[PDB]
Amino acid sequence: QSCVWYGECGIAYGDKRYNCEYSGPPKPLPKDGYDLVQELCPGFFFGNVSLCCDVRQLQTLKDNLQLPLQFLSRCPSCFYNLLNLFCELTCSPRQSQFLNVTATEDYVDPVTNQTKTNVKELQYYVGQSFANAMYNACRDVEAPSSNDKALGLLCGKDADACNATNWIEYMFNKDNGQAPFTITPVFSDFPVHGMEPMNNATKGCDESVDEVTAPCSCQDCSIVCGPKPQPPPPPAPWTILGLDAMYVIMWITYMAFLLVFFGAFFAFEGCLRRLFTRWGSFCVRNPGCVIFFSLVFITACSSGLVFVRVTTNPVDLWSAPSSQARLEKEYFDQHFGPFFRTEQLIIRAPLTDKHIYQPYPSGADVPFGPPLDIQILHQVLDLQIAIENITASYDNETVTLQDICLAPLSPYNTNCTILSVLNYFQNSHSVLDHKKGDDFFVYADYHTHFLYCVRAPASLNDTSLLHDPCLGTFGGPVFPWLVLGGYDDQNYNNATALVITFPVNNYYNDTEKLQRAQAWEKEFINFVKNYKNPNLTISFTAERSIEDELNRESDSDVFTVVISYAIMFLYISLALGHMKSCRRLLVDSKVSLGIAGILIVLSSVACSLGVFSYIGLPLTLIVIEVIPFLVLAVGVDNIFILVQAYQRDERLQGETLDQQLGRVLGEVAPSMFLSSFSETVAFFLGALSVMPAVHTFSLFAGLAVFIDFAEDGTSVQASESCLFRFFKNSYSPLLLKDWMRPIVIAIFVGVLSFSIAVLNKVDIGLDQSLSMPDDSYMVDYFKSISQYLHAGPPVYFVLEEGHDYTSSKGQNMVCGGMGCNNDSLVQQIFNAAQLDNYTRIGFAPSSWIDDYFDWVKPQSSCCRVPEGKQRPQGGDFMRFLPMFLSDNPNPKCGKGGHAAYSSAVNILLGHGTRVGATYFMTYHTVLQTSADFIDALKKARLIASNVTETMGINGSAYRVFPYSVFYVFYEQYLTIIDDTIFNLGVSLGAIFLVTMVLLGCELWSAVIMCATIAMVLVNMFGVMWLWGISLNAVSLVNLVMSCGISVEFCSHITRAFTVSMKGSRVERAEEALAHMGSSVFSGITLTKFGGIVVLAFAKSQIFQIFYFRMYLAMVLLGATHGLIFLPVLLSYI
Amino acid sequence: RSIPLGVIHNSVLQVSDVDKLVCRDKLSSTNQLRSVGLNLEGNGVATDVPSATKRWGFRSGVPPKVVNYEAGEWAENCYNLEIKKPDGSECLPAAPDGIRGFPRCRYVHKVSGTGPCAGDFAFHKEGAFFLYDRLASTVIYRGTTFAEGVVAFLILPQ
Amino acid sequence: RSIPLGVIHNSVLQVSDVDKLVCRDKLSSTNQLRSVGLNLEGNGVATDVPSATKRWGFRSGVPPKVVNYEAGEWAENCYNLEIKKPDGSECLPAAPDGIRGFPRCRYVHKVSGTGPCAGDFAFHKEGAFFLYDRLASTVIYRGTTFAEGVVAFLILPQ
Amino acid sequence: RSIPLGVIHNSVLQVSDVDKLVCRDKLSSTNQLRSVGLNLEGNGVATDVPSATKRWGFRSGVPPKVVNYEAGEWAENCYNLEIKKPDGSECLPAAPDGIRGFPRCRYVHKVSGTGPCAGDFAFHKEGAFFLYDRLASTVIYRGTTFAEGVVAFLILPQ
Ligand SMILES: *[C@@H]1O[C@H](CO)[C@@H](O[C@@H]2O[C@H](CO)[C@@H](O[C@@H]3O[C@H](CO[C@H]4O[C@H](CO)[C@@H](O)[C@H](O)[C@@H]4O)[C@@H](O)[C@H](O)[C@@H]3O)[C@H](O)[C@H]2NC(C)=O)[C@H](O)[C@H]1NC(C)=O
Ligand SMILES: *[C@@H]1O[C@H](CO)[C@@H](O[C@@H]2O[C@H](CO)[C@@H](O[C@@H]3O[C@H](CO)[C@@H](O)[C@H](O)[C@@H]3O)[C@H](O)[C@H]2NC(C)=O)[C@H](O)[C@H]1NC(C)=O
Ligand SMILES: *[C@@H]1O[C@H](CO)[C@@H](O[C@@H]2O[C@H](CO)[C@@H](O)[C@H](O)[C@H]2NC(C)=O)[C@H](O)[C@H]1NC(C)=O
Ligand SMILES: *[C@@H]1O[C@H](CO)[C@@H](O[C@@H]2O[C@H](CO)[C@@H](O)[C@H](O)[C@H]2NC(C)=O)[C@H](O)[C@H]1NC(C)=O
Ligand SMILES: *[C@@H]1O[C@H](CO)[C@@H](O[C@@H]2O[C@H](CO)[C@@H](O)[C@H](O)[C@H]2NC(C)=O)[C@H](O)[C@H]1NC(C)=O
Ligand SMILES: *[C@@H]1O[C@H](CO)[C@@H](O[C@@H]2O[C@H](CO)[C@@H](O)[C@H](O)[C@H]2NC(C)=O)[C@H](O)[C@H]1NC(C)=O
Ligand SMILES: *[C@@H]1O[C@H](CO)[C@@H](O)[C@H](O)[C@H]1NC(C)=O
Ligand SMILES: *[C@@H]1O[C@H](CO)[C@@H](O)[C@H](O)[C@H]1NC(C)=O
Ligand SMILES: *[C@@H]1O[C@H](CO)[C@@H](O)[C@H](O)[C@H]1NC(C)=O
Ligand SMILES: *[C@@H]1O[C@H](CO)[C@@H](O)[C@H](O)[C@H]1NC(C)=O
Ligand SMILES: *[C@@H]1O[C@H](CO)[C@@H](O)[C@H](O)[C@H]1NC(C)=O
Ligand SMILES: *[C@@H]1O[C@H](CO)[C@@H](O)[C@H](O)[C@H]1NC(C)=O
Ligand SMILES: *[C@@H]1O[C@H](CO)[C@@H](O)[C@H](O)[C@H]1NC(C)=O
Ligand SMILES: *[C@@H]1O[C@H](CO)[C@@H](O)[C@H](O)[C@H]1NC(C)=O
Repeated sequence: QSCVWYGECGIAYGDKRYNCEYSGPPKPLPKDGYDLVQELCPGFFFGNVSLCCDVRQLQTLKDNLQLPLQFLSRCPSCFYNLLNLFCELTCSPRQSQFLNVTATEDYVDPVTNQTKTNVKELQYYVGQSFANAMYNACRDVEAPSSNDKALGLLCGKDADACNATNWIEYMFNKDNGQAPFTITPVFSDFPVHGMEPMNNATKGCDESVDEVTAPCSCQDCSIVCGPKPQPPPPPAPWTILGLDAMYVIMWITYMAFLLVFFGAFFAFEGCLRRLFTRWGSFCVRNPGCVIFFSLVFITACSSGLVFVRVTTNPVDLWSAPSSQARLEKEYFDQHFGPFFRTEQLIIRAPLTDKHIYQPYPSGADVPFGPPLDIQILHQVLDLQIAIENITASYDNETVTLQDICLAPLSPYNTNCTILSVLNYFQNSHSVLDHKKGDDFFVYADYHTHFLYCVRAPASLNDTSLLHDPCLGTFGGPVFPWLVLGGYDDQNYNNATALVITFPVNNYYNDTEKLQRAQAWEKEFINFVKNYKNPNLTISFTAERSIEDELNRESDSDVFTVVISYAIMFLYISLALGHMKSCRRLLVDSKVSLGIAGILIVLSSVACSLGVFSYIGLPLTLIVIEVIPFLVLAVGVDNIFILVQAYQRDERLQGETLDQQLGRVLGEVAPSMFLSSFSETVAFFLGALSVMPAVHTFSLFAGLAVFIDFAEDGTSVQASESCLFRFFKNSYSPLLLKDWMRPIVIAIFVGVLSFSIAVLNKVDIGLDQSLSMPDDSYMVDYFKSISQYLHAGPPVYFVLEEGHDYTSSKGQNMVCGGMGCNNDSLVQQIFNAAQLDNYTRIGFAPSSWIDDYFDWVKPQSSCCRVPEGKQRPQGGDFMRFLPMFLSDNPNPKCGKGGHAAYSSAVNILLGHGTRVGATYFMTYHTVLQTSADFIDALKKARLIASNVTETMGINGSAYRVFPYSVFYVFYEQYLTIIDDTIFNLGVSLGAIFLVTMVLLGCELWSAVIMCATIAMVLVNMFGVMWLWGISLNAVSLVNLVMSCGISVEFCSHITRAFTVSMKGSRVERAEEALAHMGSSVFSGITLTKFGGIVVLAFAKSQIFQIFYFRMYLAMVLLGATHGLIFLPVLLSYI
Repeated sequence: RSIPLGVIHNSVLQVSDVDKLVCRDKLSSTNQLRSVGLNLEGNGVATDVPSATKRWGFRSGVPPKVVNYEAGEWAENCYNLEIKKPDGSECLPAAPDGIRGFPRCRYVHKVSGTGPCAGDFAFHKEGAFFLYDRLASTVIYRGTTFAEGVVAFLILPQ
Repeated sequence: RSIPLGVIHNSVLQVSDVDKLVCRDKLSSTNQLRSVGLNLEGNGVATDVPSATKRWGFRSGVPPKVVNYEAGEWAENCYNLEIKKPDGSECLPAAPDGIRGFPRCRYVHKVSGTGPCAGDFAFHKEGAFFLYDRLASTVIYRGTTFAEGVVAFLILPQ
Repeated sequence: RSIPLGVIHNSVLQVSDVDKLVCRDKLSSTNQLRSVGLNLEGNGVATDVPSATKRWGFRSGVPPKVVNYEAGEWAENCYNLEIKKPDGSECLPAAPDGIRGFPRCRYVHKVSGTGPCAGDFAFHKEGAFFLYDRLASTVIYRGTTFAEGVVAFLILPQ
């Protein structure tokens, strides 16, 4: 083994040295060079480390690595072979085999005058295969942020002219101003005149350099690339449903035809109860006090229980508690509580054009969208600074953004967190205004930094001539997707919108601090609303917009319903007693039910919004049945009055009917104890139902009687009219309603198929105020970013190997997410992840860093490591040490010094084994619809299952958690399918069982009433999934009420028809329905007559425009079916 | 107010003119007259474009001028500029017909972008010429390789 | 068929040529040769544009010609014309590269409009030249200030 | 490396130069120097365009050159070419300013169409010139009548 040089001699040019000629054997490297050799040329680091280089040469090699690193650092395999080319030249103990000195000159030591010899030039015999592999591993590497190949910057020519041998030739030519002296390469896989070319093994860009150094990326490599995604599923059925409906229709038609052809070819208990009731009445018919006294008692119980009208309604608790939805939210809290909320603005520049700007030294045309005009950025910065300076007052105190913001690096840094493109310029007008240029070029400006910072937002030093940091003033990177909108692919320069985001404390556990934050928010909303700049359109996130709009909009419409309620109760008042006899009752009846309900609920605590539309419209049941019992008696007139004339007309039609009506109602509201977020309003009303029932018992009858004994004339006429109507109805049924009845069946059939073959969750569409609209419009337009978090809490974490396995799970999750997409982009996640396992790894290969104590004090630097061999081991496993260091950070360590810390961990003392709870979050955009977010949530749950299902263990111990400002809120829209089927199902049983608690005709009554259950439902669904309909936490309650009123109708028509004393074919039926038809047109008609004022009327928002919309439609359909349904059933019988 | 003329014997370079050309000095053919372009590069001269532009500047009201030269030297550094005004139109004039790039460059700084362009033409602040292919101009032409230089006129031996 | 050459001593202007230049007449440098442009204005030469155009006319088939001159005189009246054809296109050719307005005018009749333009080029009916900046043309160029004039060639004293 | 100069007495055409011009040979005026363009046509020189193009060819990288001549001869055949490239743009350059058709042609082969145009300029394969109106070019110009020819330079008697 022999050298050609050893050590450094004279200056060549600049700061550059020739090496000293030396032709002896290699020399063991001093221990003081072991770090350098381990770092640069670890292949030589064994035995006596006998090399043809000294420590000075290795230091010089390290110092010269800056420019290759500048362009190749991202692809370790590419850089590795290059380093080996230089290591072999500099240090190989067999230099003489592949190097031949070709020029020299004297070196004279200035002090001793001893002569040595500069190696001025030499020839280097490089393997052909080595050179080609070195080029091959680097040829796809892309410059840090640039569609140009890194080799175009290291080859003295463009990348399309760069080849393996001319690249090496260029690097080795002193003319390049970097190489200290020229090395002339000769490329051969064969010996050349006894020289044995350097042909060291090489690594491709698809290979790992070592155990702690991964292969190169796709973006910077070719070998390790592909394949894209191919898991797209395409479903689409439905026609089947249509065919079935059609088939059914055909069958029906056939049946009808057949029928036509044929015609051409040819109880005790109940009674007893009634009797008892009558007896009671007769007794009661001997005193008014008792009754009223009872009403008075109810006046108290109702009002009494209403003590402390604390009937809350806020804030966002309707998904109900318990289960996973709530339990999951609570869990994430104990670990961190409320991650926090964001006030967010989207900003566009409608009066500004795009523009071009060549960035040195490429000079390629890069277009920049309207909002990235330099002047609009300055204007957006002024907006931003003004927002930071907003103050609100609460009590006598002042509230700033600095009091409520996420300031991640407090106290050492109170700097608030503002996600904005302006934070790439540290929110500084001057810094952004800067621009290093001369008479010839602009070398660096607000463009270069931008194009660099979108690729390296954590950088504390632009690689351009500006040398400005990218890191935001809050101490963390601002990711480009989260601050720009309306750009294509990752061409952030083409953005048509800026997004500005301020995280502020939600203060879920602190009431006094939350109120202060909400005071600030109100000022923020005001500031934005009144901000004047023709150059910018600014639009909303906040908090009140969604909470203030609902409480600010939902009011005017009140006057609508209120009015309608009055005009309706007026008619129902005129109807029967007309005068001041019936009015009193009702007013008391409606009050009793409403008052009683509030009292029944006060004994358990509860409250709600829709709980009002139900309470009011629900009261109808009490009025309807109550409005027909009195009317029927009015139509009475025999040998008796008051005495038996009241018990024979009351305990005869009111006993059974009412008795059955009250039950069918209590069964729908009573058994409302189910599982969901509506049982409260439900039960409360159902309870108010028996109450309202027992009320109108002796109260209405007695009162109506006690007092019942121009106005008279009017009553008679109405009665007469009713009678006439009944007669007409009878006549109609007499003819033949078989054809139309079949047609009706068709309508129901078509409805079931059209209603069962549509569906939907529920979106958010509030009135057109302003704020809310802006946020809704901005969201629709924007895209790519704006977020929620998927999040896991994990336990244990102590077995180096289980951490490696958990990291593989984590990396795999990042992949699927960055893949799963839809239409023209991903849907699932976003997405990507920054747990921490990578931070630790980075440190192992990094250095220390400075911490500067606040306000003053000497600098503190402290740390260490642990390479080379150990380095790989340390990073591989163990974790207490790393963990306790990694949690305490706030100043990088290498070429700069910034902040790169976080949170989520919280062990005790130095028990690193007890660490919790690491949390990884990938924010994904959506804002599509109630069904869109629900679909994404559905995917995330399966994602959580897949990760937890992959590698589990013992029983239970934490799992996946998808907490996104949309869950708990949409969590309900999840089990909506089972709810509807379960909710209605529970009523179908309570109704079929109740209607039998005083009958049990097997198929007679059972089917009669049972048919009404599916009869009306198909209508509600049709209108909902058919025309102007909807569905949600309310619609579900809507369907419930529907089945309720429906039961009411049927109940009366049927309890008196089924029996039928003097029985017949279809004659007795027409007789009963007659006395029941008059009431069907009274309450029903009126009720509709009221909705119209509510439905046919107007409003200032679609909100109720639907709620009270279907009501009238669904309520109307049910009423119509009442008469038809009964008639059809009778005929069938 | 007179252009110097260099007279060479074997190696005697005497800066004379016909305001001296001794009655023993022999000019027998016009083929003895040559103009030469020499390059301004080397130590001190900004070899990098940011330093090089400092020697050039934009000026209006001065018409460009061209003069031929018949021989020059290999240049280590040449320049080739393309510049858009802020409004996107062209800042440097197109090379006039018959004006081609300097023919012998080791390396060309070939660059393109946008700049303020605060004048009609780009000149040399030191009063030198932009040397193209055997034509020297007072001005920079668009996308056309030049070396910086100066011209001399000589009388060569028979 | 020969251009006259003026020879001046102290004040002797004799219209000679080299077809006479006595063997005692001294031409020792080409710097003694000057061409001069003299203006045609004054009494009997109308100044208003309607009267002035009568001295010019449009003609086709005759190629324009230019000749340099090195000195001229202050002009009391100059002209600067811009003319659209009836179809709106340009009637006068654009000033060729390096042709600028006559440099010393007391007053410029600078006018623009439309006219019949019954020929390719506008010439001088009296056979004079349109004098621009040290170039004399047989023709009028668009939007370019000229004086009307004639050229003489002289031999100046040493 | 020297252009021949023809000397004529009464009818003595001796191809000389100033590299011989006897000390008895009289050049008393520059008016005695004439350049002449002579035509290349006649027996063995095909006239139809398909045969004529065989004498010409397209070439890139060679700048066109022009030289004046003062007299020529009547041509029996001239040519006037217009050629579209396959993409429809122009194959031959427009005649530069001041270059007009050869002035004396018995017959002009005036033709137009499209062709491959495999070069920047069309040259003469035999090294002759395309003669236009008292200008000879190495190249063919669009829509401009030329004769094929060569140039001589003469000294005429006093
Ligand atoms: C919280 O954020 C604050 C700003 O939002 C941080 O203080 C800001 O720091 C900048 C940078 O200095 C100040 O800008 C000005 O700097 C010039 C001088 O420019 C210098 O630039 C760098 C170093 O600054 C250096 O390389 C050059 O040689 C220049 O000397 C000064 O002349 C101005 O006075 C001004 O400081 C901002 O003004 C300053 N903001 C405030 C409010 O003072 C602050 O450091 C952050 N806090 C933490 C804990 O990081
Ligand atoms: C949005 O950004 C994309 C970049 O992803 C832009 O595409 C770019 O288009 C320009 C042309 O305007 C391309 O430059 C071209 O260069 C050729 C040859 O040098 C030249 O002939 C053309 O005139 C043009 O200058 C550029 O290569 C290309 N960039 C990419 C991605 O390759 C696009 O124009 C932008 N448009 C939007 C979204 O507004
Ligand atoms: C160039 O290749 C040689 C041969 O593989 C490397 O030398 C070996 O290095 C390993 C790693 O330390 C040792 O185990 C072997 O004993 C070495 N073999 C010989 C023959 O010396 C060398 O490390 C490579 N050069 C570089 C710079 O990595
Ligand atoms: C690519 O590199 C090769 C050398 O490996 C260059 O080689 C020569 O090519 C030029 C023309 O470009 C010839 O004039 C030389 O005579 C060739 N020499 C040899 C030994 O082959 C090649 O030019 C380079 N091409 C590019 C685009 O960079
Ligand atoms: C809206 O944009 C315009 C254009 O940048 C701003 O107005 C000024 O523009 C004029 C004309 O170019 C400049 O001379 C001024 O320098 C600009 N104003 C100032 C104060 O410098 C205008 O200010 C912008 N509007 C707002 C509200 O910021
Ligand atoms: C940013 O890093 C660059 C690295 O190029 C520094 O610029 C030069 O770095 C070299 C180290 O090789 C120093 O010798 C020079 O002194 C630096 N330039 C200057 C102008 O001195 C730069 O110093 C770094 N700056 C920051 C703020 O990190
Ligand atoms: C160097 O160490 C090797 C073994 O690693 C040994 O064989 C050799 O003798 C040693 N040489 C010297 C000079 O120490
Ligand atoms: C090295 O190679 C050169 C030819 O490039 C040769 O002249 C010289 O003698 C060689 N020296 C040794 C030690 O091989
Ligand atoms: C040695 O160097 C010294 C300067 O330190 C100088 O004075 C002396 O002349 C030198 N002598 C030799 C050996 O050249
Ligand atoms: C590297 O070069 C080889 C042949 O030299 C080629 O087959 C291979 O495709 C190249 N690497 C790439 C482009 O992945
Ligand atoms: C809520 O705040 C109280 C103190 O006000 C604290 O004791 C409790 O731990 C907090 N809850 C959580 C979940 O951190
Ligand atoms: C910010 O508020 C302060 C109050 O001290 C005021 O002096 C200053 O002008 C304000 N700056 C703005 C409007 O940004
Ligand atoms: C504000 O409160 C302080 C006590 O904290 C009191 O001294 C001061 O007078 C109050 N000022 C006003 C305007 O309320
Ligand atoms: C879940 O992972 C399993 C393998 O464990 C895989 O078969 C399936 O495709 C994955 N599904 C989703 C939705 O990620």
